[PDB]
Amino acid sequence: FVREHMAHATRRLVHFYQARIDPPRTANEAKHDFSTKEFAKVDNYLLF
Amino acid sequence: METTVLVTFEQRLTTGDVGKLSRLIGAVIPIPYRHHLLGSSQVGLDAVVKDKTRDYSRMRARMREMTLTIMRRVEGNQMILGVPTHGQCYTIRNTGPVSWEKGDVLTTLPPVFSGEVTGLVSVSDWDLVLPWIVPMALATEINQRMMMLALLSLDRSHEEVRAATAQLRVVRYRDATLTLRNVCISLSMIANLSSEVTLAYVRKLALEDSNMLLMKCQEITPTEELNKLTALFVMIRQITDVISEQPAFLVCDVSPDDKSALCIYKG
Amino acid sequence: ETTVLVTFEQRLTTGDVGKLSRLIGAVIPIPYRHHLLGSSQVGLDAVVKDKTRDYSRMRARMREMTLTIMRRVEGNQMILGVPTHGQCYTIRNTGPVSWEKGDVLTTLPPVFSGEVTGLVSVSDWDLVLPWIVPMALATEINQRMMMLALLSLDRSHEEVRAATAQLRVVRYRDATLTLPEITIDDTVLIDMRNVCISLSMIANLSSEVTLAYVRKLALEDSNMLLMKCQEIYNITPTEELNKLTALFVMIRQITDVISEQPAFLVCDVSPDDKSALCIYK
Amino acid sequence: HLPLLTRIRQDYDKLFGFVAARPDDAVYGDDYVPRVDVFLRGLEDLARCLCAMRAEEVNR
Amino acid sequence: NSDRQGRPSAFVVVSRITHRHTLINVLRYRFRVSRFHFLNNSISGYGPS
Amino acid sequence: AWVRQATGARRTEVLDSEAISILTFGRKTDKGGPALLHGQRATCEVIL
Repeated sequence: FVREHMAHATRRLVHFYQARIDPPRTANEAKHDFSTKEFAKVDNYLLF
Repeated sequence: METTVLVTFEQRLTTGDVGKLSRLIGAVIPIPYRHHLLGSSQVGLDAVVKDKTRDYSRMRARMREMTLTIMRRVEGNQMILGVPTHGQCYTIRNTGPVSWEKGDVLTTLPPVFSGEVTGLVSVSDWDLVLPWIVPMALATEINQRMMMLALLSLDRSHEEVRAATAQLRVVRYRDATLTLRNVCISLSMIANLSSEVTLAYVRKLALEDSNMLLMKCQEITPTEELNKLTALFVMIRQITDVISEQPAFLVCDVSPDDKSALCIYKG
Repeated sequence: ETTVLVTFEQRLTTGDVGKLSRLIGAVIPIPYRHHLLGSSQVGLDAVVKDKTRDYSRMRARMREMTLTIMRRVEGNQMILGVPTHGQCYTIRNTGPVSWEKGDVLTTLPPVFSGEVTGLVSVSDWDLVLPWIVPMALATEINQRMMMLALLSLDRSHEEVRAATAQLRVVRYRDATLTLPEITIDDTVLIDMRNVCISLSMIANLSSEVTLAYVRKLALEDSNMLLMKCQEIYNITPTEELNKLTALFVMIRQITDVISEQPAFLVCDVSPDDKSALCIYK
Repeated sequence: HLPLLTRIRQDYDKLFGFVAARPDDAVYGDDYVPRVDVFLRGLEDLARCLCAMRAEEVNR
Repeated sequence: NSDRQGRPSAFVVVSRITHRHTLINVLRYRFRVSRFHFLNNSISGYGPS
Repeated sequence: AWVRQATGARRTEVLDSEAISILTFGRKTDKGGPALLHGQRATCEVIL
């Protein structure tokens, strides 16, 4: 969502890494770790 | 039909005294123990109301042992009694100071001589002093007033604490006003010892909290450690023996003039 | 249903049925409450031979049993009338306590001083009956299970065993029974919490008159209860009414923790002290 | 800071009584600043579930 | 919570359980939300109970 | 949290007050799941 009001992300970049927080990997980086057999099972909470 | 207890009049009941017993046809009778023959000296509660050092709760510990029984008919030299079958309806007679109302749970209590000292058809020191079949919520109330007067009984020397007692024996219920020791030792052993012994047990249990309630519970020699908890729990047993008033009736409907009420018998 | 005809279903003996013929009026629990049951269910023994086998799980189990009264023992038919709430029933003694006429009886799982053959270990199955104790021995034997579970909280590994043996020989009326080598189990632990919470709230509600009552009494009186308990103002009575009442909510609950179900209330006791007329399931 | 630590530790105990029913440490750690940054959001997620507070209160 | 009794909640509960404290233990499952508030007014009001 | 998310999402429906009861009386915790075209099914496990 956030546009961040882009001024210079050359310097704005590690200003995020100053805080040591990461956002949760949000439904595709959490989808790649499912494999072919793993995806079709009931374990996949991302079937929706 | 039902159970029968005959009472042999050891004292001569005059026909006018029979005229008062033939008015108490519905009334309850405290019997000391279930047996088919009993004396008139056995029947009634006067053998409980009698000691220089006898306390309200100790009488209540005796009356809790006494079997409740119901008057059936007075035939001259005999009184016929019925030990009430649990669950049946019984016309008991409102000889307490409280008017009964339709649906109320009735509890037996020893009669208190505080402003309402009463006797009966007495001859040769035996009357038939009759227990107050009182509503259950007032029965717990009367108990609590007696203990709080006794907890404040040691501090008579303050008039303000005496003025706290002066409000305290005023007991007021529907259409009725009436005036009203180891048990209070038993109250104080629980009050002091639970203040001290729980602190080493709250801080150990408060880590794991399934109902999520130990969290604000913290906001609230092993031989001598157990000796506290033994004489903690046994005093809790002693007070609960004289708190749980073992409810005795359930008035379904009340006969007019409030003399009687059909009461389905419970407990 | 009330009358419960019972299949024996095992290979009983003449010496079996002679014992129950004199035991007519004993207390047998049944789980299913049919008119026709078998002796696999009839009887209490079939659950006291479990593998964990502590008092914590046997006591909480058999409060789902339904008690019956032994009747009409001839041959292979057991009439078990399910008692109704509030009629007078006589009960033959199953455990050596004299029951002391006028008091409430309860249900004790099993003697658990060893494994008693309740009738005879027929085909490696005996029919063991509950103890029916007069609620003082019931509350005390349930007290000490939590006494010695509170003990094992703050002891290392031996002052438990040096103080359980202090407290396990329960010298009651006619009986010196034994605590069953107290196993710390979670049914105690969920309720040992609420006891420790109930002890906490009484400390909150103790409004400095209920507190200082013994400590003011020792200055004036010299009583046996007063001296053994030495080692062991405000004009707001209406608020003291509500605090004492809320204190009475707790002590009617924390007693109810270690107390049991009220059951057979003694009408009369025989001079034999074996058959006891009792009311009030 | 002992006073601040004592008052967070009291209140860190007290909120989870409410949360489990639904009606960190070294206050000096470098890592403590993202510990606050998560735990501000840990409270923002709990203030979101209980969205109902004075202006001067926000000024104090 | 606030109003000296709460909003006194009533229940018709059926259960196979006969015994007393094993029945209030299945209420000790249900009523923690009220039970944790029961502990709250024990310290939210001193003198009033 | 991670294991029961990795498989077997269901932790408890009962208290610890009733967790001993499922050890005492074997209670039928999992229902008939609605996905039932074959019928009754079994399994067990021995590590080799």
